Amino acid sequence: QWAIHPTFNLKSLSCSLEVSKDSRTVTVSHRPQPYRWSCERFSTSQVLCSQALSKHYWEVDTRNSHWAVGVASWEMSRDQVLGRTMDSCCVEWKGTSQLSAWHMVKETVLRPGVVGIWLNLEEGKLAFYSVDNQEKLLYECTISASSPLYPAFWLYGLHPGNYLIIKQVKV
Amino acid sequence: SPFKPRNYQLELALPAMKGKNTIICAPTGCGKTFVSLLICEHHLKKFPQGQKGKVVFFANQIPVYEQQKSVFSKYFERHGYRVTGISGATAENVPVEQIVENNDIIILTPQILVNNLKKGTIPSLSIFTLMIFDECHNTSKQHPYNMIMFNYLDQKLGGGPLPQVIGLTASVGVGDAKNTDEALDYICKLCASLDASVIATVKHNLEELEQVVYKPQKFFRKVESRISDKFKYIIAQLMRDTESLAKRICKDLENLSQIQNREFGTQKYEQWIVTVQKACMVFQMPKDEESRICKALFLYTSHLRKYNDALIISEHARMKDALDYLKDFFSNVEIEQDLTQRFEEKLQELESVSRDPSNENPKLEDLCFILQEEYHLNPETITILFVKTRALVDALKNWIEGNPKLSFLKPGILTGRGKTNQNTGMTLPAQKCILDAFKGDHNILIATSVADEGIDIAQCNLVILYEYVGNVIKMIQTRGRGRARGSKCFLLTSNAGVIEKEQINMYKEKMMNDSILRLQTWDEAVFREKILHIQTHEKFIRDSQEKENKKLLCRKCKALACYTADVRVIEECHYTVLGDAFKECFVSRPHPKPKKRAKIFCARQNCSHDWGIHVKYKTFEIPVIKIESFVVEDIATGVQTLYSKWKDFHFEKIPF
RNA sequence: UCAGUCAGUCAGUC
RNA sequence: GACUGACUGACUGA
Ligand SMILES: Nc1ncnc2c1ncn2[C@@H]1O[C@H](COP(=O)(O)OP(=O)(O)O)[C@@H](O)[C@H]1O
Ligand code: ALF
Ligand SMILES: [Mg+2]
Ligand SMILES: [Zn+2]
Repeated sequence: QWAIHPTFNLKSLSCSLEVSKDSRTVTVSHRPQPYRWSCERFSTSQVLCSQALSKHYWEVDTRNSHWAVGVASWEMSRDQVLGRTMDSCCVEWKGTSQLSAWHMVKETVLRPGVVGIWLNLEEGKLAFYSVDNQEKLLYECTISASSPLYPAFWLYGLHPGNYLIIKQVKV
Repeated sequence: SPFKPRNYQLELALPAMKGKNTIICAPTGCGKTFVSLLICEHHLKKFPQGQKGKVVFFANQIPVYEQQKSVFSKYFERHGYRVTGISGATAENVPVEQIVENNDIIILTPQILVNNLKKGTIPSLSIFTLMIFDECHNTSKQHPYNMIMFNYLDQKLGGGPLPQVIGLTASVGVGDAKNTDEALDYICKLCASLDASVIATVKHNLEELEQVVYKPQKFFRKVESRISDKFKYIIAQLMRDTESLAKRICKDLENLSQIQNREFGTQKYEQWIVTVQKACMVFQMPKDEESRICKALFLYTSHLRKYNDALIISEHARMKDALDYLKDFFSNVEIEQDLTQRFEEKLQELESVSRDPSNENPKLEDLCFILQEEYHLNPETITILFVKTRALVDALKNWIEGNPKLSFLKPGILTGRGKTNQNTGMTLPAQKCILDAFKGDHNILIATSVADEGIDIAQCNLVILYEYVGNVIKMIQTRGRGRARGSKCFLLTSNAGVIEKEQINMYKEKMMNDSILRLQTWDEAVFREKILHIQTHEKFIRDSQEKENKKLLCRKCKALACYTADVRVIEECHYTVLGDAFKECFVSRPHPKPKKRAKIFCARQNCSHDWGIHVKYKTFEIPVIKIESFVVEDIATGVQTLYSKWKDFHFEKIPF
């Protein structure tokens, strides 16, 4: 009911990463893709959505390596890594096959699955849910940033052919 | 002691425990050093009471020598056998004749053994009773390993006891082979060189060898060159201006050199410029007017070449480095003021473009991207970064130190002992300090070639090659640095030719690992017969294959420096001149640039070219010279030729 | 067959 | 720590 469909923007796309015409598929290119040089570009294999959010839930499927999904806002610096600077709250799948959460630049460790983000700044509540065959509960915390928040993603860029896409389930 | 030998390690020693000269081949990361230890321990215990046996271990690179020496010392400390080492670093070494006899296990760097053999302090190689070579692949051509083996073979074929010979290698190499037959040709010739008889490789226990040893994956990164570069445009225009000035004064510049279709950024252009230097320098006239011509051509060519070197350095490093190179040359270093103005005319534009970040060198940007992603993936990793030349080591060190993006990295250096072209490398305690530090705070190593052939820095998860290529032997040794499992190698380059070369090298490696499986099926005595044939033939070939007052002028201003009949070599290496006239033919700098002793410089204020330096011998300090700075002209005839090193030139040498 | 860069190694004088 | 000499291999090019 409160579900929305965020759409990747070409605004922040990283050179290495690539996007599809439908603008709901994000993958890693086989070769670098030229793009305009600006301080806006991440310079790291990450991406930021454009649906500015100031009751929003969205589901990203992680089937088809290492992925980070989260929420960050426009203040975040491009060169810093997603989830490790202050403004950004993310869930990452480490390289040691463990699932960890980075909130308020604090490490917090905790089997993978397709995951969502559910945010309501109306009470300053941020929640993740890993939904596959069952409504499993993942790490949930409290965090409020003054600026409106954007969905965000990080996809391991050295290994071609891993893609992350967005699923708009319906009531 | 606590090490428990693995199965294949026991398998790889039997052919050598039996006493046959052998060659041991296994992938990188196998326990070759441990295997050598087992062979040596079993060979040492065999001798009966009253007779003891010496073992020798060679190793051609100093860091490798220290690592191997330490391993041997620790292992045989308990048993009580006494190990030692002789190298170039040892100072006022006690007589080698005595040190060899005192100690049982001797670790050398082979050029020492060749020195002593030729001098006559060690009479005959019969003293030793085991030789171990840590790169069997180097024994060929005229490498010092092969000169030791030449002496050995000459002793055996003609007409005492002769020592066993082992070799360890991870890749025997294919030489110039194009098909499997040529590979077999080369491999058999290698085996013949060191009196081989058996090649031993893991066959029975291959299943285990796969689980413990990990083959790192390989990847290729091709980088787009810049769409448009301002630095290249400006410097090339300057080069063309200088080239036109060069064109004017001499009637013909193109004829002097056959090289054609020159491009500004290549090495071909460097060859052209140098050949033009060395051709103009020999132009002669029938005799003061041409001095201006020679001086002018010297200056135009020199500055042209220096701009060329700037362009190359700019290609492989950050632009600031090239600008620094040029600025330093002009600071240090008539026509000169003309070209000084011509550079200062544009210098502000170069400074502007240097600091605009959007023109950052794309290769270095890719290096930053790859390092950042890899270190983000696994926070605990250690990287080795291989670079061709020594200048690039310092450039990359600066780049890592002051880049905001790559904070995690904490670099270290590693180069070779010798000091060359105004850069001086590490000393042995420094190398030991770096390597033991990796055992720590450092997280990335910057190496030249010396860190191949087994540095054994465990827990490496990333090898990065910065336009590094070579014959397949080098590829295997370089890709094998990453001892830790999960490791990767990235070949990072901009030229498509290099990307092609690495693919053909991988194919060559597959061909080699086939042509060494083939050679294991022959009978056990056909090998010995054909090896003896090759040895004898090559011995015949090698044995029979061997059996005044010229004026010296200045390379730049052509003034009568000295005469050959007034140069007396001192102690057979330093060269010096005598006489009051020569003391008037140069003017020592009152405060020399290094200061750290005074240099020499041409007497005239017109010309200031590096004649030599001043050094102190016993009571009296003498002036020494470098032949690179003179031109020889015959006393009667007018002939002129250029000698890069003293050895080519032949005069009536007379001791001091 | 001749050239030019590069990287390793040894010797001698301070 | 910096000075001068030799040795070897690899990569280019003509
Ligand atoms: N029996 C063993 N058990 C565990 N590790 C071993 C054993 N033998 C050797 N190694 C490890 O293998 C490493 C690499 O061996 P090394 O001889 O350097 O390979 P290479 O053939 O490249 O020289 C050594 O540092 C050693 O620590
Ligand atoms: F002997 Al190795 F890597 F081949 F140390
Ligand atoms: Mg080894
Ligand atoms: Zn002069």
